[PDB]
Amino acid sequence: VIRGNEVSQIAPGQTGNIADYNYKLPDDFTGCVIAWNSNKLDSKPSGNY
Amino acid sequence: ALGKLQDVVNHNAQALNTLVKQLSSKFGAISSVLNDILSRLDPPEAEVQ
Repeated sequence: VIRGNEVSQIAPGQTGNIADYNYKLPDDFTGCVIAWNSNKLDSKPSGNY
Repeated sequence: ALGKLQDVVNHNAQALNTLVKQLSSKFGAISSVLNDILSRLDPPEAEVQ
């Protein structure tokens, strides 16, 4: 699970804080990236931490 | 009198000079320096350059 703006960072060759320190993709990566909104299940009014 | 031999020497030097000169050609890329391309760009676009 990541932020809305960080979906671009889940790609080969992207510089992102999550890209450098959390999940790294190889340059020659083959496969598919799937991103969908999870506001209904992965959010809380008080703050889901 | 000795133009023919000198011409051959000239051609060889000129050919080498041209080949060396060709290293300074962008060839449709942002820069002619490989180190600059690696330093400034990520591998997916650096590979293209």
